Amino acid sequence: RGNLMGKRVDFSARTVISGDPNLELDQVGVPKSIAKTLTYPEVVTPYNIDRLTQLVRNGPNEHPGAKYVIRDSGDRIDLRYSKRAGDIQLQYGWKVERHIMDNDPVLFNRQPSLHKMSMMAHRVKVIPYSTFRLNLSVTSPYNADFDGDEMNLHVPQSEETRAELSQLCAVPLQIVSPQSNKPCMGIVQDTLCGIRKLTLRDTFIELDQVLNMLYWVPDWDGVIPTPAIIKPKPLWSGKQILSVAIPNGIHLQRFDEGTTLLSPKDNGMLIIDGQIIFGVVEKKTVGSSNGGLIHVVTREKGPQVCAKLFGNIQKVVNFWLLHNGFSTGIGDTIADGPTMREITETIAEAKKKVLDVTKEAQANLLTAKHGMTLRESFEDNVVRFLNEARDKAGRLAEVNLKDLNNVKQMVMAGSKGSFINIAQMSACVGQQSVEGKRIAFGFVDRTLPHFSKDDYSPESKGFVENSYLRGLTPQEFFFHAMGGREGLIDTAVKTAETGYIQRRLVKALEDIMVHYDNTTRNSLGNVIQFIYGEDGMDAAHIEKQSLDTIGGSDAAFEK
Amino acid sequence: EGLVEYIDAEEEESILIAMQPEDLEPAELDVDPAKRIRVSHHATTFTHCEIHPSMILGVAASIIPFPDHNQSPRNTYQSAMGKQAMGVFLTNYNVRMDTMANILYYPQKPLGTTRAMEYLKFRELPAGQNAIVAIACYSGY
Amino acid sequence: ANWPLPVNIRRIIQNAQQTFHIDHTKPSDLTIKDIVLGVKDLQENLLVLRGKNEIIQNAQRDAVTLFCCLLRSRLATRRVLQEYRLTKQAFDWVLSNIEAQFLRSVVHPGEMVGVLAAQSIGEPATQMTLKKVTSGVPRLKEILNVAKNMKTPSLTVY
Amino acid sequence: ASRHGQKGTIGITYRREDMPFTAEGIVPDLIINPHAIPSRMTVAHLIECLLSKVAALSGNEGDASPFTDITVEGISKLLREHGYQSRGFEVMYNGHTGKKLMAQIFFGPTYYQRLRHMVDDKIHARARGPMQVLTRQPVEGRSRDGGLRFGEMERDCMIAHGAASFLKERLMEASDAFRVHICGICGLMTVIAKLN
Amino acid sequence: YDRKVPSPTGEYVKEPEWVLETDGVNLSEVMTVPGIDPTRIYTNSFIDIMEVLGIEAGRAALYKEVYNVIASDGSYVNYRHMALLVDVMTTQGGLTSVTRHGFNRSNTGALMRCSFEETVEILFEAGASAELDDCRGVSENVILGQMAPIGTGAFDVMID
Amino acid sequence: SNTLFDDIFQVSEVDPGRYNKVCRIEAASTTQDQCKLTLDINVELFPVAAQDSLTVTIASSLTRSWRPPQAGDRSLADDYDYVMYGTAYKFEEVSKDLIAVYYSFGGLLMRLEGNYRNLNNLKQENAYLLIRR
Amino acid sequence: FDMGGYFIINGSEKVLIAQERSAGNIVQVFKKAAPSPISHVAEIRSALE
Amino acid sequence: SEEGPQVKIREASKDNVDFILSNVDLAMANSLRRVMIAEIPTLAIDSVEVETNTTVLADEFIAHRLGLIPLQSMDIEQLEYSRDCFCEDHCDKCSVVLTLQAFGESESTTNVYSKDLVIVSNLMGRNIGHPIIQDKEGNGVLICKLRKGQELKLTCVAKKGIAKEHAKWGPAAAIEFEYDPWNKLKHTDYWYEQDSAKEWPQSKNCEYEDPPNEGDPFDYKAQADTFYMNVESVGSIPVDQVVVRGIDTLQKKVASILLALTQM
Amino acid sequence: MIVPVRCFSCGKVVGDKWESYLNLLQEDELDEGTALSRLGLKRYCCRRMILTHVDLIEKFLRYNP
Amino acid sequence: LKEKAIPKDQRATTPYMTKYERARILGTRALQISMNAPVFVDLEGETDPLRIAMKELAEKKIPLVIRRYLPDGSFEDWSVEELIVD
Amino acid sequence: TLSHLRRTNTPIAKPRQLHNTHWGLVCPAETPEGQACGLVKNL
Amino acid sequence: MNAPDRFELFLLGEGESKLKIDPDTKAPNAVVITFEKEDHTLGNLIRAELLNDRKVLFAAYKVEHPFFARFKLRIQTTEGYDPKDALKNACNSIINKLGALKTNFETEWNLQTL
RNA sequence: AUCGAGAGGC
Ligand SMILES: [Mg+2]
Ligand SMILES: [Zn+2]
Ligand SMILES: [Zn+2]
Ligand SMILES: [Zn+2]
Repeated sequence: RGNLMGKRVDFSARTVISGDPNLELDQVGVPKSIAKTLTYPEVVTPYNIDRLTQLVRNGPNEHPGAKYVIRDSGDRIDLRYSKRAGDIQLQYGWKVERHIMDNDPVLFNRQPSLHKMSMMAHRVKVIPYSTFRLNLSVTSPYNADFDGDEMNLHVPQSEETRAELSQLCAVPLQIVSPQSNKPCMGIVQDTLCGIRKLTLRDTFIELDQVLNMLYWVPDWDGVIPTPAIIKPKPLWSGKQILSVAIPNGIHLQRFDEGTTLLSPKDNGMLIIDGQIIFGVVEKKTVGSSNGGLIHVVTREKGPQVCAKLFGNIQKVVNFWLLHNGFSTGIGDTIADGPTMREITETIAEAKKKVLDVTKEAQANLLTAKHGMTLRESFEDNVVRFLNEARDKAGRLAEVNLKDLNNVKQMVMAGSKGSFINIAQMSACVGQQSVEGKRIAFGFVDRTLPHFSKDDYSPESKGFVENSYLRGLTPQEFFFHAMGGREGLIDTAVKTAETGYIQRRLVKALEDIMVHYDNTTRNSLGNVIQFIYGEDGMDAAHIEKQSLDTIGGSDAAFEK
Repeated sequence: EGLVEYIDAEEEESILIAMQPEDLEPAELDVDPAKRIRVSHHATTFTHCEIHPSMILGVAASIIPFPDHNQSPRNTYQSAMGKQAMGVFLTNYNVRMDTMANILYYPQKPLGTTRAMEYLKFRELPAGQNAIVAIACYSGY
Repeated sequence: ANWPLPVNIRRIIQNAQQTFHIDHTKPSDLTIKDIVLGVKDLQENLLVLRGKNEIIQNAQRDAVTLFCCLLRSRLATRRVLQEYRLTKQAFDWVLSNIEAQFLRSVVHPGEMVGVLAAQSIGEPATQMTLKKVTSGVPRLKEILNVAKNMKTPSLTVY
Repeated sequence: ASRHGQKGTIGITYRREDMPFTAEGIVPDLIINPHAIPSRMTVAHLIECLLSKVAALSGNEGDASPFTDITVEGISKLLREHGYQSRGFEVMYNGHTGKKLMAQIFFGPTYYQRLRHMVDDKIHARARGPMQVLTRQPVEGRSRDGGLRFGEMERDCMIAHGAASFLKERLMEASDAFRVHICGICGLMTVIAKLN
Repeated sequence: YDRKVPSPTGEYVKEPEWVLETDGVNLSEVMTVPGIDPTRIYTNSFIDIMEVLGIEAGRAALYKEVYNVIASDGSYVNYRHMALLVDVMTTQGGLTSVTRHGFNRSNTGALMRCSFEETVEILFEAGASAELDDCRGVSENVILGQMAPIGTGAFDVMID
Repeated sequence: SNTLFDDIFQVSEVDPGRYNKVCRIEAASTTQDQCKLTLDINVELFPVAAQDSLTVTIASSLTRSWRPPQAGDRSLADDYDYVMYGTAYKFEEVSKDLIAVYYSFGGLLMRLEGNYRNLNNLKQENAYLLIRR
Repeated sequence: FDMGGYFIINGSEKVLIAQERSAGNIVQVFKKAAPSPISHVAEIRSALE
Repeated sequence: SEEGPQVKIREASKDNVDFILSNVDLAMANSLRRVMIAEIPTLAIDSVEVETNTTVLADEFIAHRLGLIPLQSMDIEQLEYSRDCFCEDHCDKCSVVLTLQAFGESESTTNVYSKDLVIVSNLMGRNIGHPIIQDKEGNGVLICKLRKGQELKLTCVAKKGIAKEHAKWGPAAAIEFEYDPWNKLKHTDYWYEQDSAKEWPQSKNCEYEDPPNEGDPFDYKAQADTFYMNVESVGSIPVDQVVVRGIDTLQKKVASILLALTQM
Repeated sequence: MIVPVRCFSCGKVVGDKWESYLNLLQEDELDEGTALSRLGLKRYCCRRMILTHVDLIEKFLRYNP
Repeated sequence: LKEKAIPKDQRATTPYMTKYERARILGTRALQISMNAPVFVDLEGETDPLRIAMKELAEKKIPLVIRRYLPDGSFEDWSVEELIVD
Repeated sequence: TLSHLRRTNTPIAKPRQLHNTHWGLVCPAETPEGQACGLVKNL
Repeated sequence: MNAPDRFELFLLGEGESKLKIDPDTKAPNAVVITFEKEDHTLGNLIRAELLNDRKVLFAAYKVEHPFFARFKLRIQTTEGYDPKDALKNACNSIINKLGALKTNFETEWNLQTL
């Protein structure tokens, strides 16, 4: 398991990672020193010899360079310590261990290797600083983050090996995931929020901004688009300049909520021939979602156009965001005083419900539903009441939150944020749960020594009325800490359990491949399935299709 | 003098505690909405009152600013980070010869400190700098 | 109505409308015979297996059945002439594009489907984290280890 | 890292002219994304920004102690007394252009920590290198200038791509390829070979 | 349970229906009981469905539970992968565990077998049983350090 | 090369749809009861107050890279105070013998319904819109 | 500022870590598993002082 | 006076000058600010060699501190970049050589202020290399503290430089930039809880510009030609010379571009 | 360890201020903010450098060698 | 054993080149080009062996046969010219 | 330094979870994420 | 360890011209100039002054990477009007404005008395 | 070389 299935390998590297908006998606920011260490064997040919000579002339310590040279006899020549680094004459058929150079095939990997996507071919981009550098859109397949995550790079050593990396393992090829029949990678974080803000109808961009934005697109035609508004002042919608990034011949239709063709909300998306007609770009439009723009461009235009599309969208949207700006503060978490008073009276009404149900239980008047303990029924009622109170207060806060509030804007774009975050940050974090129920009495008939015995009130049982802004009370803090401790324990255990599950799954199905007869088989030859997937189709090619015949009235079907 | 006692976990089961001294006060409306909602204790016959609730936290947690306003896992993470944080570990470092030692050029006392920090000596021997920080989208890096 | 199958008819239809610049007011150039017989011939043209023997031919027909239902639904003579006006050229182009895309969509021999399947189940499981039913990772462990005794056996009665 | 669980690394270093600036000319020492904030609910980080600003202008300390009845509204009242917006938002101008930033930016002093993790120690690269004797495989660790492990899980990942030649070169020529002599009748490497 | 059923006009319409859920499973007895539809009855336990309704029903139930596990988180996996795992368990007569006992026990190559678990016991029994490894399996070639019959290695290449 | 359509409308209502700079406008053609117009308009460039009556025109021209119009030496084709460029997304029949045309001026959305414009306002990439107070 | 609490062995400052353990001479009743011959068990951990 | 950019200096001092940069385009204001921050040359220590160090602080700490110390650079244009002169390592027209020596004779702690630094190099009659002293006491920046029995001796070679190579060579501390105080251009969208006006404090510069009138519409054509600035100097170069030398450095860059075209 | 020469944010020299600031607090019992205002530091970025500083030089001096 | 070969007639394997097939053919051709082998396509500004192999694939000039293998052991041979690339 | 000098290790039916009896006798937050989370706690 | 020397930001390297002029492909009367060892300071001013000229149709500067001190200016002008001439006129206008600013500021400062 | 401990990521 440790020396044959896996082994330490030469020509490997590891480094902390950071992300470059200006780096291309397939490119990887290999640091210069790492390239100086890593060598690829290149046989001298009439086509390359000149460069090779200069490389050997340039030397191992400065890149582009070479560390060693191999003769036909095979005696290595170490350029670092040799009297002959200068006089070398390269006879044909000799080998040069050249440094790793720009636009070379490499492999980039993150150590939880749960995916074919987790190890992907990348193009070398030698860079000054010491960090490995990668595009934002490539984070999702690796699940990488820039908190300090380290990543590994492996250098192919033969032309066939390089060909396999480039022709099968390349980032563009894996853009559509065979799993989940949807793209792996999409627009994330600042690009997403900025794309929403730019696509808004109110967003307009002047000729200076438009001009520099147009230049920022690498494959720009050189034709300035006709302004959306021409008379009072020449003005361009953000949708127009964004369209400049969209390749021609791309059509997208999406209807959500009240998506009238008039679309007052600016909801839904309509794109014709690489131009956007109406809508606001968000995660569903521009993310890894099925039916996403990435899916369409990968399927019609090709993978390379889609990778360049990632790059161009990032460049334009990042420029506009950089000059528009974005921020998040406490005032985003703060909600209106009237809204706060309505939230607190909502919580109080839930408390009144709990007290009345408790008193009815004390009178034994309550009737247990079939199949549950009377105490079980009491717990279910109280838990549901408090959860509903928390959700209602959060929804009240969401209504109060303005369109200017930045947490709302992140939610609308979908980069980060959720309803629960606003609810806990502004209105009520809620009731914590340990092992399934409300907090138990570790002490005798009391959850904490400060509480009286035999108290099942929400305060005793771990419901935290206060919000994070409002400030947790001591008892609330302890109960919250208990819940968080359970969360961390579950995380630590779940990772190990899932690792075992994945290893057993892989070991069971490792032999399974589609043979030339299309029969799914193993080494013994036993046929697991005669046609792979029962249709013999690759799932990345597969997309959602609507079958109109199955649905509808017989009269409508006839008509 | 008997003004204070030492109570273990098993002896606690018999005792009833109040978080605030102000809890043991006569009870009689208009309150600041921003102040955290505190439940009326609805209890009497207190044996004891807690010295300070913040005493439940450890040394690393007492470094954390406003932990009552943050979710617990983040507080745990930071408590793990203070061990990683560089700073002036001791004054005799120049005299001492440790296998490895890291020390900030210009250590700075935090602008916002815990009361407990006084007994932690963190202000006397800090481990961070009060950097002027902007939360913004800029250049995408 | 919505299920995952190869080839997107909607995009092909819009691509035909844009590429050949169809105008709706002009009547079509397509005889009904052409539309119907071409749909049938295209059904004969989408191939997953090549064998001469009848069991392989039946396997091919069985494999392509649902896709052929989708084609017949979307390539309906009333729709092809009314819902989206289609000149003859556009309809032949649609047939050619559908066949080419379908041929591209077939799994390549030599793909390691088992390793990919194991990885494809494993990755979402790592994401799973959190009303009395065994669920999530414990349920998955029970399912994979063919657990004789289950924490939450249950019977739904219809 | 910040005091509220906000880990991070330097993506880039920017000179003062390139950095955004307030009307006072104050330039941020550090830039953090808003996006990291909503998911982790680290409100106290924001509160600390506000309170540290008020303390720096006041010349008095800031009480960040737990279970203290200090309200965001009151600290904001003090900040407004000092002539800044209550929530700490500050009008900022792009350094590259001088154009006003459309979004007012959360600006404030916040305590930050330099963690023990620095890149140049982490950086490692081997190419050809020393080999452990028993396995004939590469040695382990940066300190020994070792070779990174190609995990069996990573090998499965490679199998998913089908790059058999890359896997063989990684697992034979890169690590521990060796030539042995066998006899069919033995079936084992019992052969004694005098090569020269 | 709300259900979708064809209306006489043909459009699918809501069909609310009372449905029972039981703590235990004795399926062989339950289906014969009157007042129920024996066709639609479902047991969450695959083994009881397999013993009562044959192996094919067990395969369907195996898939159904795996799909429910994926769907609770909202995650989606294509039918082919989950199906493939279900087949790997179902094809060899009965449900075969993904454990040492079960899938690892097979006529599969001894080196591939030893790679998972119980390595030395498998190798010892192979020595005693005089098993001969075809070396068709991938793990055998990885141990052999030879290009696996995988992807690019599936087809031999020769001059024209 | 010539004007495709012209009319004079009176605004039924103006609605700021969660936008500070853009208001949706719904208007009825004066002198015609069969023609209605909805249109998203930047109010800051051109204030569009309710109960005002505005002249509206749609022309095919008056492509190559846009250029600033010298010092106005190139002849303005616009006495009107407000002008936009857009492409029509959909053409629909509200009822038989009654047409409706959907235009998009880079995101600001217009709908125009009547039966008169059978021979003009054909589906085209170019449709300049010109509004006079 | 140094507070001690550590030993110096071979010049290395080694600190003793506290170990948690269940108290002796405490009597506790523990329900046996449902599939077990015996229903309940009462356990005491007797150690001299 | 002359047509073009017009300035009106509201208040002035040797450290702070405050003016209104009327009738200029924004790009010029931004570029001038960047040049002032970075591009103006100044003299600062780029080499320290320590013969004796008994101080508790390490040598590199003190070298960084010495680099930060401000020194007079009025005649720095007469001084020549060490990378621009032919000196083997340094010479008198390129470098200014200083030495520092201090012993803790006093039982009390002896401080090392920047006034203790002295010049070994030959000045050749340029106002160069004198440490800036603004303290009322006349003592300089406190470089180090020395107990009795402790001494430090070193030599510092100060060189001409630009802030883009290191922040020490920067001549300006904090430049204040404001335009459109009433936000008539609407260049920023205010973030308001209830009302922007009460929440956002008034700028002082707001009084100079005429207040907005609610009735009038937004002027789309309007662009900002009036800018309000305040320039602060560390004292190595006076404020007036700081702004003028920034102007001249920017125009020199532009002229170099023109000359490069002519060569091409 | 010792008072920074200049604020990291502005670059304004702060090395002149420290001693005076201390004496200003002791001589006239000033409030720390008022002392900062008299010392010419009116921006919180430069103010933090004097408030947050803990002069660890003094302990280092006390060690005899 | 002996002559366990499918006739070229009645071959049922996919006429289209598999991704792995193209990749291995291109890699082998790139290797031989890199080791001083003759090139059967005119080159217009190409020095990379892989780019030469791709151009040759467009020409269909690469002489090689892909031997598709079947679980029964019977082998079907398709020349690069016969195979269809898309 | 201080946290190491005030640390407990429990060698090893729910030890990891924070217990109500752990109120004021150990820190709720301080614990190492990983295999030993909850097993090792600080006073 | 890997960091570039700071002098590269303002010192021209070996074999590097300050300006390199290349015609735009697929765009008429357009040129892309690579300003080496220069920053936003120069590019923004050049672009704005170019915009003030009526003949210039396109003027934009892009910083291909924040790491490297280079910026690209693309210029499109009317036919018969050389973009190089437009650049020269814009730069010279900038210089004249800077000189006028210097003189006016000198006057104002000499009036100032403190 | 073993053993042991501590930290980093998901
Ligand atoms: Mg991470
Ligand atoms: Zn033998
Ligand atoms: Zn010299
Ligand atoms: Zn400052």
